[PDB]
Amino acid sequence: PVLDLGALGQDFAADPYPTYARLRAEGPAHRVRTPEGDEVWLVVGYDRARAVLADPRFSKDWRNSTTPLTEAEAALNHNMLESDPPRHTRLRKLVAREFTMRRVELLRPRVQEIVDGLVDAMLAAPDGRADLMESLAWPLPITVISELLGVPEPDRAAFRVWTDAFVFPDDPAQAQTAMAEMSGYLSRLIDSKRGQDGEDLLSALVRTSDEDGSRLTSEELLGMAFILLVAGHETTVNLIANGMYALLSHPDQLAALRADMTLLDGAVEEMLRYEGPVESATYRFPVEPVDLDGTVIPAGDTVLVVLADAHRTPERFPDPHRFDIRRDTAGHLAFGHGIHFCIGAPLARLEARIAVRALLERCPDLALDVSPGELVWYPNPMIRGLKALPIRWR
Ligand code: HEM
Ligand SMILES: C[As](C)(=O)[O-]
Repeated sequence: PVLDLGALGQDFAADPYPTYARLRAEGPAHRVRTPEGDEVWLVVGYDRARAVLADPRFSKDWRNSTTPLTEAEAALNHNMLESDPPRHTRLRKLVAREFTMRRVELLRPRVQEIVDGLVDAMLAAPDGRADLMESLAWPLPITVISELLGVPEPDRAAFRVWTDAFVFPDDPAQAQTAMAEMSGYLSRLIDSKRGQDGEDLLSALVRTSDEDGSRLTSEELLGMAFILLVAGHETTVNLIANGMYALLSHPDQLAALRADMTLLDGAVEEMLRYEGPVESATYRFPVEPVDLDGTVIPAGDTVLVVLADAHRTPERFPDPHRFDIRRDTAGHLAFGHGIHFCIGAPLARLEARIAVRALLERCPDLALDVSPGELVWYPNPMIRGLKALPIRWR
């Protein structure tokens, strides 16, 4: 049959893992209906999930999908995430050097500065309470990626409104309106860099496209700007929030990290394994019918790799539901796997490591200001993210 995820209510949004684990027990592939009404396939189980992410039979070119793209969706579709070789190879080569570890390490001073200033403005609240989402989890990633690509400061507020319509559309028409508004603005921002001799990443991409349209088309230029700004911000925002929630709702681990701050990098890794921002990888389409343990997914269907279930598979991560910052986290799929492995992983780790360190080093007696049952999770089956994260200190 077809399992409707919308009928499971907020209980699925708050804790989807028992539902995924129930499906993994009976097989790897399952037809489900998303809470928004889409019939997709769910791929569960760590071994199957890791394999499907790197399987060329599961394509990312929407030309291989039977699902139609709206005009607004198609306008931002020409990006590396929604591509197979050789288009994916060509597009990622354009910006790969900008996101290496050695190049991202050069941003560490500025990242620390952005974090230090946001922590200051948070600690200036008189009642000693704040929403960590609004005060640090959102401002930090959007500021870093905006300075890298050259988005003016007055333009960054509308990006939260737009991605708020992506992750949680009050009505599907609002997400479409946000996509057209973003597509129009990005085209205006691209045009504004032309001939201005800017040295930001978008200015370099505009010049690259103007010099040789075959290396980077104007649609691919728009798509590149789109994917770099959206895929960077949203996931990093939720990683900071999901991870601080994990530390504050597991006080023994917070104390262990406070005792030995060399476990910081391992704690962030387990943050990604325990409550990674990506619940399911982006849409994949089989170019031919694929047989998964007697279950045959037809060509062109929408396949969702449930990364969250892969991280709760006990044969790969023993005691999966335990948040252990000393755990062996090697081989998690939080950043994906294969040719589409997150190009922003070094930058995201740098942002998360500095943010978590600054919060703990500056604010002892930091605490969650609500009960874990009071937190609200977004009903998006693709995103594991909170509406807010109330905290208090001193
Ligand atoms: C919390 C941190 C992050 C997480 C968990 C994350 C997660 C992911 C995942 C799972 C994928 C592969 C999706 C798929 O296979 O369906 C991906 C791809 C991608 N991510 Fe991220 N990401 C993060 C940070 C970033 C940042 C900061 C940037 C931008 C600077 C970024 C840009 C991209 C791009 C461009 C791709 C497409 C790569 C390609 O197709 O080769 N990500 N990310
Ligand atoms: C800074 As603009 C894209 O509104 O010209």
